[PDB]
Amino acid sequence: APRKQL
Amino acid sequence: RLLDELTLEGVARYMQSERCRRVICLVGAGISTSAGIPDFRSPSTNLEKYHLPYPEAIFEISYFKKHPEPFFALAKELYPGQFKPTICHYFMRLLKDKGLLLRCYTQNIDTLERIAGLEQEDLVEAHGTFYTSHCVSASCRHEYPLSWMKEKIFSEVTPKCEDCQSLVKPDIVFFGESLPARFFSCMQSDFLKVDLLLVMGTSLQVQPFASLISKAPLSTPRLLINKEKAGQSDPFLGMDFDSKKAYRDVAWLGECDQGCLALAELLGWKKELEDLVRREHASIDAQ
Ligand SMILES: *C(=O)CCCCCCCCCCCCC
Ligand SMILES: [Zn+2]
Repeated sequence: APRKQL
Repeated sequence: RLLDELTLEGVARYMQSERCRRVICLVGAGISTSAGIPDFRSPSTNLEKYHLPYPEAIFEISYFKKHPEPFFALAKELYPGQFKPTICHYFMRLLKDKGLLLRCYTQNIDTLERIAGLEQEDLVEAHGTFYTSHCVSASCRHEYPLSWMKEKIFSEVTPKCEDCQSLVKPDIVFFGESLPARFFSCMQSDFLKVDLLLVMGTSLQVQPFASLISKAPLSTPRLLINKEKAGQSDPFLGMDFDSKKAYRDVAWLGECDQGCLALAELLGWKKELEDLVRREHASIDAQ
């Protein structure tokens, strides 16, 4: 999915 | 408007009306800083001793996949001396007991929601958890409890699977990993059903978690309890607290525990919350 990012 | 005034007093009156049945809580690091758990995502929260290309790599999947040892040595450094959930965690247990909690979506990996009495069904651990760990071999995936994982982190022994001798990884979501399917499946269902969004201890700077506030129905009130205002539209690139068009968003600025105390007091729950916290804190102190 829309990946974990700040 | 569902809120009669854009204040905590307005939110408490809404919570005790027939219109408010289902509460979603969205929580971040700000709820665990009074338990002594650091905000892992904050640059302002001891790494040169590793051969990292950039400080941020210690929490990236791409780096962890190459060299896991830095992560585990750091885990030993940061491992809490005690796991004591905060007033804000026990407030969420109260919501559950009062039949108001639809779901708690957490950005935290520290297990404090589970210690405070929230069940797996009540939780979406958006960034996973240290509660369990798994062997990384696709064919094995042996599960290990945190007591097992804590023992390996302290030993300074890279944790290995007893069945297949592959690495065992805490069930956290590293930066650059897909969130659990459960995050997306729960979001689709829960935001059809929500009457109130309580946003506690998060500056809403991590995607895609921060996108959850845009999934609330247009009518649903949103209360932020946080040290700083967050979640407003970015005038460069939302919550509307302060404009003449504001109709449902409320900011209570302060420590999460003090806001949850203030809300509990309006609700007539202060003594129940005080009694719950003192009992659980005494239990944990006496372990
Ligand atoms: C995405 O935000 C996940 C970030 C996880 C980083 C965790 C850092 C290591 C934790 C140390 C000990 C805490 C475990 C109880
Ligand atoms: Zn294994």
